[PDB]
Amino acid sequence: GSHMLIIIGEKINGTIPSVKKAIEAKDEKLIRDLALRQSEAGADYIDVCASTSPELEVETLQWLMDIVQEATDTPLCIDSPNPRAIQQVLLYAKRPGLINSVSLEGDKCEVIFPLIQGTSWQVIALTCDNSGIPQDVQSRVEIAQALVEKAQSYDIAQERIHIDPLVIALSADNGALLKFAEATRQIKANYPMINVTSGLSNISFGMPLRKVVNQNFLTLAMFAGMDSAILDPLNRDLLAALLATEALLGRDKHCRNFANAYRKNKIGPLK
Amino acid sequence: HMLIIIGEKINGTIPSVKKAIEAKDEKLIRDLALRQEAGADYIDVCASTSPELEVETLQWLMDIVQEATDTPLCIDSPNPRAIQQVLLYAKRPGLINSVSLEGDKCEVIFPLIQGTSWQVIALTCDNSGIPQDVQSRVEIAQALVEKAQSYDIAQERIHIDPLVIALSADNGALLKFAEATRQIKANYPMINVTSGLSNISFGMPLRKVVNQNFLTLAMFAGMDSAILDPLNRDLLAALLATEALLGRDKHCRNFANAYRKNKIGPL
Ligand SMILES: CN1c2c(nc(N)[nH]c2=O)NC[C@@H]1CNc1ccc(C(=O)N[C@@H](CCC(=O)O)C(=O)O)cc1
Ligand SMILES: CN1c2c(nc(N)[nH]c2=O)NC[C@@H]1CNc1ccc(C(=O)N[C@@H](CCC(=O)O)C(=O)O)cc1
Repeated sequence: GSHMLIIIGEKINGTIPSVKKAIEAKDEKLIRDLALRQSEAGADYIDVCASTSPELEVETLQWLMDIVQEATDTPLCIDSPNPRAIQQVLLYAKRPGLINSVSLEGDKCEVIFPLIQGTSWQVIALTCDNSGIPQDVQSRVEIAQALVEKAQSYDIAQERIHIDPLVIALSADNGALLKFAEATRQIKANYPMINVTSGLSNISFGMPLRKVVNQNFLTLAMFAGMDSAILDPLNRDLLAALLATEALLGRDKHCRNFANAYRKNKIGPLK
Repeated sequence: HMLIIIGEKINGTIPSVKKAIEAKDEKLIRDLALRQEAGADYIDVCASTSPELEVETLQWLMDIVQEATDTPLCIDSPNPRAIQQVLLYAKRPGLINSVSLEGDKCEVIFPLIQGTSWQVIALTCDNSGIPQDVQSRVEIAQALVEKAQSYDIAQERIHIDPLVIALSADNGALLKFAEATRQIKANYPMINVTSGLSNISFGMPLRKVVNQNFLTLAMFAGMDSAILDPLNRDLLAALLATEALLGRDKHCRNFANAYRKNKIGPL
């Protein structure tokens, strides 16, 4: 039961020097422009990540959430490695979006799951635990099962969950995409209504022409069954690959979306 | 295994090549042969002239190509008699492009190659034309392999081309390509499956973008060889990145070496 890839726009992230500077400077215009441009490029969710010191995170996420929601109604994806921070900002969202993320580490599921029980929030769940990020397929598939079982005990349906198998660098494991595809097959076999999600950038660390590698990884992971991804939709070459691959996978009737993005100059040479 | 690359550029349909043929421009043909350095395993040669000029044209292109490179020839003609008349001009065995169940293509070509090391591209079509489903193509592939085995031609010498059709004509074109490839290689694990890239993107804009993403998807689906333009640097980067992503480039070295030599990446 296939569907277009769900795009989580990654650009409002304080690890990016220009955004860290905008947060320090309180430059709303930059954040507003990234929210709007990503929405216009087709993002389904706008990721927001403070990447500041811990005791500034909550107030910075609230500031980012305010600016994004003034500019656009595209729902938020709240990105924090600190579940307490997510808890403290969830009420600032005007509508339900995505929480990024829970995992089996520490008390992430004990904090976040009661937080979204009975709501329409969706959640990204990473296949990692207190021992770290496993490289092998079996361990990640077992973590996903445990996460889905813990979510079920708060009445969170599989359709609300996006499992992120945390693909590692191809230079660290040349089987990284093969394992990604095999974990995706096994997870979806167990849970046919679940989503599988990934970032695009980790795969190319340690290789030249990262943008080339990331774009080929996207195409392969889409064919392997990826449902959502955290990516940069302002990258015109990546967007042309995404839309060509949607048409090649039979998901763009009469190739109309591809033809329209070309006609509007969203992809191809900048006119 | 790494994808087998049949370099497509020496084809008289391309106006610069047509003109070089008419001028006897040797340098232009040698240069395409030698540059297709880019990794080609076979150099396609296709005259694309009138019927009565094709044999002498092919002999000229084969002569000039083999002066430039020892990379073997892929002799591309729709006329099996032309292939018969030029096979002896090759200095070493290569690929014949192509046979199919149409007319007498198998009956002319297979006796010439029986007991030799020549390989052959075999298209899934017959006298009624290009087939109208996946099943028909898989059944034609089975008939081609059986005809070939009656001349002692092993499956590893055959590259079955399932003749992918334009995505704008049928939005399932790649889904069906991948299904036929999976079924053919299930029946015959030692056979190769091959394709051209360009047909898929007919009637769409940004055809090079569509061709490149079709390459990456078809490689994951199991394609073994492809006739393509390996002088297109963006296509070669995608081809090499996809080889590394499919676990076929140990420590991503071929990719890193191609970047370090400026074979891919900004000029
Ligand atoms: C680890 N990634 C990740 C995640 N969240 C989850 N669940 N999974 C993930 O893999 N959150 C953080 C990051 C995804 N976000 C980002 C954000 C920006 C860039 C980045 O490098 N941006 C550059 C280059 C963009 C491009 O290549 O087009 C930029 O200049 O904005 C990478 C990842
Ligand atoms: C039908 N294609 C084909 C085949 N043989 C078989 N077995 N299968 C096939 O699909 N032989 C002919 C052709 C492949 N040959 C070619 C040769 C050149 C171009 C061509 O359009 N070349 C342009 C564009 C190059 C590019 O996109 O990089 C050129 O300028 O060279 C297309 C197909």
